[PDB]
Amino acid sequence: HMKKLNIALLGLGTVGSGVVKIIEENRQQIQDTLNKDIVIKHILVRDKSKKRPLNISQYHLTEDVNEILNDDSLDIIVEVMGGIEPTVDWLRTALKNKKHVITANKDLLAVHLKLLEDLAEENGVALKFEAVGGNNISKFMGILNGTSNFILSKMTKEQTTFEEALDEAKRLGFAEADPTDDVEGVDAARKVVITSYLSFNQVIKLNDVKRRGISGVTLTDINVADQLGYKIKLIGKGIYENGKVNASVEPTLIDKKHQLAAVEDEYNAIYVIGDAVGDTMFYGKGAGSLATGSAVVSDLLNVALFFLHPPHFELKTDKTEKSNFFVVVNHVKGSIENFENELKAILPFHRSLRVANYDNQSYAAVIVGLESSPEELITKHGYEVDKVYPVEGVL
Amino acid sequence: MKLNIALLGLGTVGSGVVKIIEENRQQIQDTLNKDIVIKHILVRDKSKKRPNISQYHLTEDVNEILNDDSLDIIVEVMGGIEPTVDWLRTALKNKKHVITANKDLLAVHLKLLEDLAEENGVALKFEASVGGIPIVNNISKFMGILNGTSNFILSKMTKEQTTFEEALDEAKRLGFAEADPTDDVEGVDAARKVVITSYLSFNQVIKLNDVKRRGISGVTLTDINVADQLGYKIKLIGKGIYENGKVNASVEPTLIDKKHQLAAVEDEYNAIYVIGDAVGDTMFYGKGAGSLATGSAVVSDLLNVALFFLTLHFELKTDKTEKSNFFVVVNHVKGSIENFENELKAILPFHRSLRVANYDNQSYAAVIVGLESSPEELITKHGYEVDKVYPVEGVL
Repeated sequence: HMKKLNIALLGLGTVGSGVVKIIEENRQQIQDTLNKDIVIKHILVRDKSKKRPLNISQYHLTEDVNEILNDDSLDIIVEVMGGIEPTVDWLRTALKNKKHVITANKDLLAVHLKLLEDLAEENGVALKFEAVGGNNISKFMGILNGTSNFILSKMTKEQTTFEEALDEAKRLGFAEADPTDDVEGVDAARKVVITSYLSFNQVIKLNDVKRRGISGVTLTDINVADQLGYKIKLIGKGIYENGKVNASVEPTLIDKKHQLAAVEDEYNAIYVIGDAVGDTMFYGKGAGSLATGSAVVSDLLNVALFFLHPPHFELKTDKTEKSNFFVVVNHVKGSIENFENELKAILPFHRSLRVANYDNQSYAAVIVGLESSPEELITKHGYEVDKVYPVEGVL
Repeated sequence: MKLNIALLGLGTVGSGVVKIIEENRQQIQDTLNKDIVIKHILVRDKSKKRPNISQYHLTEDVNEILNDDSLDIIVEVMGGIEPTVDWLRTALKNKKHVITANKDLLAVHLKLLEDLAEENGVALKFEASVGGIPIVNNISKFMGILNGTSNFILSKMTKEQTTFEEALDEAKRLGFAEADPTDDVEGVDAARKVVITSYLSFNQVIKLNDVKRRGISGVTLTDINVADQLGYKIKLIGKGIYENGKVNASVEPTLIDKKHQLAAVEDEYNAIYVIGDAVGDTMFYGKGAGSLATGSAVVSDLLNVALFFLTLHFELKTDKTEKSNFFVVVNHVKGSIENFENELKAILPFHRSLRVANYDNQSYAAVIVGLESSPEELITKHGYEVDKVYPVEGVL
């Protein structure tokens, strides 16, 4: 009754080692329950000479991917190697050879996901992609990078500079020694790309995500936001309006009563908005190696239960736009009332305006209900604009 | 090409299932090479109305459905325990797959139907909400705001500084509360969801009556404001803790630390906060699933059942690589708050921390961290009048 499920792993870092150990510790349960014996037949590694733990040394290690791609006995390829090139081609080859693919490749973007999903369907095989979280979504907003969020939390709670908070995040291992990918919003931008593809079924490029990191956020921004009733977060956002995805990652003031405002430290969250449903949010940490490995194995077991694409349309729904901005200006002479009155005179129509002291000869304004950034307009009226952050969660 | 189904019930959820099946019928045939035929729909009264007039066979006789041996799947969206549960038992015994979105089922019922299904080699798919409640191994504790109306009322009291009665009337006037709001206000609805959530989270069956339950009608604006100054909000929390083979489940007014993700959940929003392993805490937030969302889940479960049938683990990750807190209100206390505080320090058993607050004339409140149980009886036996005790959560 027991069929063999022959698999190969491409890569063996922390995620790959976890997959192996998870398969090992559950081998009897997978055998005695689901009438299938999982055989890890090959593991591709960069160097087969390296010194490795005893359990790993009993698997067949190779440095030649063709050995895996040409092994016609394999049912499923698990890729945990990373990279776009040549990784994506490898997976294209596997799918063309009628091999199911499960990938936890952190470097894949929507373009790559789409091309693999189609190619998989074309060849009648599964493609499962891992990136915990699974139509009518119009907007999502997320805190999608643990390190940046940890830093902003530490600045806010402990009243430290960005630089001090970054060093502390390094000391604790949240940040790497080159934390660029985190602090410049690149990681969050990649996730916005993926989330836009899953939410809207639209492919955008990484370069289409308007991106700004957190390294310019100061304690003054945080405290003035605070006084106005906001926290500062790095928000990855996608809005799907009239066939077009507008995607961004940037420092964003979030009203303190908004569910996102409470998401602190290394926690992440994705807040989802749709017609006509109420808003939803999922909250939790960024997956670790063990959690990703765990997801790979369950997907392995799901695919093995196979022996299908794609979603529902809900025009049964029938049977039943603005932006907000935080603007910091400096080298301003005269009073805060004068600054305020000038803005009241120059701004196009909007719902509300409030102004605050920011620093010596520096004021900040929160403006709700504009059609677009007033930055250029304020600049043309002789103000030095230090910066503008979007504002979310206004009621 | 035919998948013959019957619906038991046709309210908003049933109408949504129908309309979703209709608008996707072309996809489904392609996406399964089979034609879904809604062959019967059971309604309690054919002569009622308005959801519109349609093309399906409506019946008032459930035996017509249960005896139709051409059926493959029964979709139940009727509600009720009796005789709804017996109907489903009959279907399963007759080798019919069952998909149910019945809001009245408790863990006892789910368990008996799951077993009976497996026994007869057919699917049983259950849909719930507070998103479908799985949300599928390592869960030790969950805390939730599981009833919209009660949460709305507490939010209105807190934000607008009104009495419970005023907030309840406002909730009635807006339709959140019914004219008898007991199910909401006395925590019954939350308790039902604690039962279901405990069954899904721990695979343990508890009875509705095992949920220690207190509603919100005794929460006052004084409680809210004293809690606020102490650093807490007040919520109706449904909670399950799985310790040493035993589920302890409750629903009651609870002080929740303002930094806790649950403290921000306001108005009719709900949330389920899940605690586990070495993994981080997780939370799902949203209103109760709407009819359209539940209908949507029913149809995908319909399609999954159809693809299989051909039938249907917990991974084990084992591998390297609690005390209670209480808010106690005492009244008819003579002497100062410092004296009260010293008296509590003398009479409490060993504990982590104590803070005291003014509550009213000759009344003090205390937040106590690190006790094994409510100090209410103890404080009483020392001659104090305890007004009430609320648990305290999210303490760090």
